[PDB]
Amino acid sequence: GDFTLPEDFAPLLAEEEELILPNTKDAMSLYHSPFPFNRTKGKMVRAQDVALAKKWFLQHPDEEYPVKVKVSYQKLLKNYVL
Amino acid sequence: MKLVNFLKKLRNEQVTIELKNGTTVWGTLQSVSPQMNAILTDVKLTLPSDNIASLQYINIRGNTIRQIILPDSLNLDSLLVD
Amino acid sequence: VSTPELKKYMDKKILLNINGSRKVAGILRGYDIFLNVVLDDAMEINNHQLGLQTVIRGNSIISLEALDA
Amino acid sequence: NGIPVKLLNEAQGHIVSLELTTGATYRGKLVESEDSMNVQLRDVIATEPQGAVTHMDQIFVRGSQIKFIVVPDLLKNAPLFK
Amino acid sequence: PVNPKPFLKGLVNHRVGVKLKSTEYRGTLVSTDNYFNLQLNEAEEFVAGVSHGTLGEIFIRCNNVLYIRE
Amino acid sequence: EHTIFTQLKKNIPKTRYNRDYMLSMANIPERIINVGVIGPLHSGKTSLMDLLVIDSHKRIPDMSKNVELGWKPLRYLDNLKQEIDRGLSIKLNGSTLLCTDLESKSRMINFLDAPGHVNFMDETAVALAASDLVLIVIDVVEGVTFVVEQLIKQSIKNNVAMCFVINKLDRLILDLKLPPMDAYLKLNHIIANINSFTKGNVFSPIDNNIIFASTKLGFTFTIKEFVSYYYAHSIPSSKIDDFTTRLWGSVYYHKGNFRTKPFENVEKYPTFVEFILIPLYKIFSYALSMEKDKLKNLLRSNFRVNLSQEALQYDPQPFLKHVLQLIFRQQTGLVDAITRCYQPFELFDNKTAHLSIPGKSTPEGTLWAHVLKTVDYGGAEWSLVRIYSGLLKRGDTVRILDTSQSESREDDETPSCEVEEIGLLGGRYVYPVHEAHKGQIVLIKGISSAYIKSATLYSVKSKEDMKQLKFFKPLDYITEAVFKI
Amino acid sequence: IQVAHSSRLANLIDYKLRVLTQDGRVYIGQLMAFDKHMNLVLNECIEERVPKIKVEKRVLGLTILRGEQILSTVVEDKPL
Amino acid sequence: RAELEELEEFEFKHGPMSLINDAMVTRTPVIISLRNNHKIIARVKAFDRHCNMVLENVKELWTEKKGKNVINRERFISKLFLRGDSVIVVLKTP
Amino acid sequence: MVPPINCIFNFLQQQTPVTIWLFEQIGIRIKGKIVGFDEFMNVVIDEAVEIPVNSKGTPLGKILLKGDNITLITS
RNA sequence: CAUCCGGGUGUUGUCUCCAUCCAUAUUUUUUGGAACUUUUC
Ligand SMILES: Nc1nc2c(ncn2[C@@H]2O[C@H](COP(=O)(O)OP(=O)(O)OP(=O)(O)O)[C@@H](O)[C@H]2O)c(=O)[nH]1
Ligand SMILES: [Mg+2]
Repeated sequence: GDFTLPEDFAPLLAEEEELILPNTKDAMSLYHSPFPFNRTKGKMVRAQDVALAKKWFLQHPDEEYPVKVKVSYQKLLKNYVL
Repeated sequence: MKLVNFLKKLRNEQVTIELKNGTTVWGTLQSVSPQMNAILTDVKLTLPSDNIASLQYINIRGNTIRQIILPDSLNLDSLLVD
Repeated sequence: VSTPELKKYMDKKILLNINGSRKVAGILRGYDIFLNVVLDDAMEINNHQLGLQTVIRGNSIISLEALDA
Repeated sequence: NGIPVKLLNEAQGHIVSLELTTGATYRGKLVESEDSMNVQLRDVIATEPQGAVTHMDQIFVRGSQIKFIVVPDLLKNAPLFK
Repeated sequence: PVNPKPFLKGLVNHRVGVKLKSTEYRGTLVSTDNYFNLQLNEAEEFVAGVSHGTLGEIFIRCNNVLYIRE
Repeated sequence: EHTIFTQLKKNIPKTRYNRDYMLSMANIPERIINVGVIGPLHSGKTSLMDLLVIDSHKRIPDMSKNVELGWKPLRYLDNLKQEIDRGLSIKLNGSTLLCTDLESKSRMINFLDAPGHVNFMDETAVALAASDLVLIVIDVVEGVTFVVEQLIKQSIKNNVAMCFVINKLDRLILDLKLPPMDAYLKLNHIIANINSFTKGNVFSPIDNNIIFASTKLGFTFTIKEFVSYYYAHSIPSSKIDDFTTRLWGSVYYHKGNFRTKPFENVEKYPTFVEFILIPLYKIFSYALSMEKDKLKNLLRSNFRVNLSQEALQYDPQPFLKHVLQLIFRQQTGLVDAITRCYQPFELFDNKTAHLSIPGKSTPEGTLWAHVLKTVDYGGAEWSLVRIYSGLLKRGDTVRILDTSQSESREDDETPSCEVEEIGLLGGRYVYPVHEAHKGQIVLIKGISSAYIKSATLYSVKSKEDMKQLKFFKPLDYITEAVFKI
Repeated sequence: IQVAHSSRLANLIDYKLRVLTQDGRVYIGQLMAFDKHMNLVLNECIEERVPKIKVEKRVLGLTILRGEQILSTVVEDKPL
Repeated sequence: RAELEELEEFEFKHGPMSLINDAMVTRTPVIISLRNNHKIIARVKAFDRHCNMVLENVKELWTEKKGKNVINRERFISKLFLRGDSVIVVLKTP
Repeated sequence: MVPPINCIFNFLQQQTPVTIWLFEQIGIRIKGKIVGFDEFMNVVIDEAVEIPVNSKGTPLGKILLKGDNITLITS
């Protein structure tokens, strides 16, 4: 209208066209994760020090499970707390 | 077009310089700014009927310098080429 | 570029100390980025007023010392 | 931008001294300064070039007609330069 | 309605006189520009209203000018 | 056990700006300013003061290598054990530091970080009564809920300048994933929504009343700043004031020209999106999915930024925080948008009137200062104060009046106590000072036993003037306690 | 008096400087900071003037000096 | 920049900076009046916006004179640069 | 506020007795009527009159006085 | 209060694989309002 800027003036990253990359969906998936996964770098841990079954009994007992396993969740949580 | 360019091209020249206050200044132009600020070396200040005062380094301002007296031998046409 | 902040001095009588060891007085009415002054008229410093309102050029001003606080 | 300008700005508040082209020194609290050294000052004394002094309230000065400005030596310390 | 630049333009190929920062001048105007530098023919140098010399073809620098007159 | 607080003279962090030079600013009353920081739960207040601090101080002993690149935010101003484990902020804590505005002049600032939980509004009332202006910190996701309304009504009620911060922008894209346009629409809805409740003013990113920031990734900017780092090259200087005002607000950009036209021609996005949010999403998404090589080229070829070989390897989050902090420099946009949004003339008189009897000021040698709250720091206890007039000195016998007594208003009028020690509140430490000047909030030791809650502090030269001074009203606590034990 | 063989003013920052101005005064002091328009910050500035006889002397301190009035600058001594 | 330069050149050709250009082209002897009372009779070599000049065959005219006195002095110089603020009025004697 | 340009315009519209002072020149003044306006302080002023200042009257025609050497205006 | 399966960093030694910053002149800076003459000391 009243004034103009010198042409060739463009947003500073406008040279690179696409703001979504084939991986970036997955990157944004990782950026929220529980632990060894978010970091993407780290140090080796002794084989018996990776607890695969801990995260299962820290969570709620769910529903359909008969009393026999709910008792087991309580047991394991007790050992953990101690 | 520009005399500034010409001035710049004139390097390492032992020259006299004349100011708006008439001071005669014998020195080697080591450099000059885009705005005619002369930077001399091996400098010798004399007035226009009194004694002389010599100095190693003088940066004189562009507004002051009335007339730079050029060297004896100088190819002017060549200098004037872009 | 920036405006001379003379909004404090607006509508007050000022001693415009001007070029060549001269003076002017008068109440401040306006100004611009070059520091030109528009003022409702007063005397040249014994004393004698000329004009109803006056405009002083920017370059000419040494100082504009406030008469009123 | 000019570092002297910056320094001047910083000196705001402080008691600066200030001579003009006329040679009329002032000394006062620096109220406001601009890019062009358009200084305002408070509680300001005003020496005549000949000798005599005069107290005055809120002087404005236009940098064009300013010669040199003395700032307090505390500003030497920090933190404008680096 | 009459601004200065257009007046100046109009006054090309006509007599003019110039005062300086002082000595009066008198000559026919050849041409002018935005900066108000002058080029005159039949220049006569009025040293405070005394035609000292007639130079002829001259070019006046703008910043030394005071006023233009017929 | 009780708190976590550093007691030695030699372990106080080293303040790259030379503390001595700061204390000099105290002589100039116009120079120093009091900003409080208030906003609802988890708006990021304390972790913002973290950004400011660890920007200012050179080496902090409280940084673990962890929180330095941190997955877990370093919270400097937290300071209480109970507030560490509780995860919340409870007792308000400030800091004092000088920082350069965008014009490079440095000014001294007192932050008072208030708690954000709506049961603790009692201690936001203090932050209002003290601070000269308030940063109201807002979650972009949560928007402005009713408590924010009450924060802006209390701000505008006490005659205290305001500046808003829109925090937690990472939670916008990195979670909600809004398309570049839709985010901007959301900002228009918020900024549009906050002006509705500010009757006498209209905020706007171009007026520099609003600062876009994300603390967890540690970047704060104002469109003026960001333009000053980057777009200031491409366009000549006399255009800049122009260009910025053409940035926000529905104008588009086609080729070399700003055209408010509907969006006609071909490609359509608003200018703010075109020059800011789009390159920002580019910053994130490239800072994650790009390879370190081509990215390493982009950051030189655009932002004039270089990367060390250590920085090339971290993780998505730490490397992200590093890149952003490395682009957007130490926070001068905040310091500025605070600086010029505060006018002492229109406000200071109004507030000093609101907190006391309203009358022309008895300026003089005599010391008038407002005692707010008895704050606990690690050693013993302290009294917090703001000096409206006078100069305190270590060892003065001063009159201290309960605010409960100020409704009453010769011998018998005198409680008096010495001033034993004067500190500057630094958060995890407390910095000793010989004397305090007008307009800085400081700490006295030895007043504690003269009052409860607020109190007034004055030492007067003449019997005649003592009749003429004014006293502070009992301080207003927003919530009234309903819950009884 | 001795001094290095510099190219520009900027490269010789913090050197003790003689300075001449249009009025005829001589400011002496260390150049703290330069300008686009040759304004000079001087660390420990002394104005030295000559009345129409012998050198009159005034110690100023930290001085911002405007380039309009500056004529020419000379090196008085080395750093420190 | 180039365009601007061209425009400037055109202006010079047209307006009051034409005469000087012509003189330069011809390289005739010309006289210049100056702020400090110096009549510079010299051969022009260079020319610009500011009216700075490179000069050959230079012959200045002034008067070193402390009153009452009357002396008329002039010196030859081979090559000499000149600044434009000095220039009052240039003239061409045919 | 009343800007200087605006004032000048007003003066031009009016055609009133204007008395100009010269920059760095005490002894002389000008007295006429403003005809022109420029981006700078320069104007054309027909029916001008040169005045020697009181420490009479002198003949003068139509003139443009250059903007740089102006000081005072009044109209 | 200890034992036990593990761990980080630092220094040294040893071993293995390889190599000898704008671009431009019309009020705030750099296109100057400078100079000449005279008295006192
Ligand atoms: N996504 C995102 N989360 C943030 C950001 N800043 C803070 N948070 C999270 O929000 C919570 C609040 O941050 P804090 O500053 O520590 O909390 P606070 O501001 O002190 O809240 P109060 O104690 O009420 O003052 C923290 O647990 C952070 O993890 C941010 O910039 N982006
Ligand atoms: Mg908190």
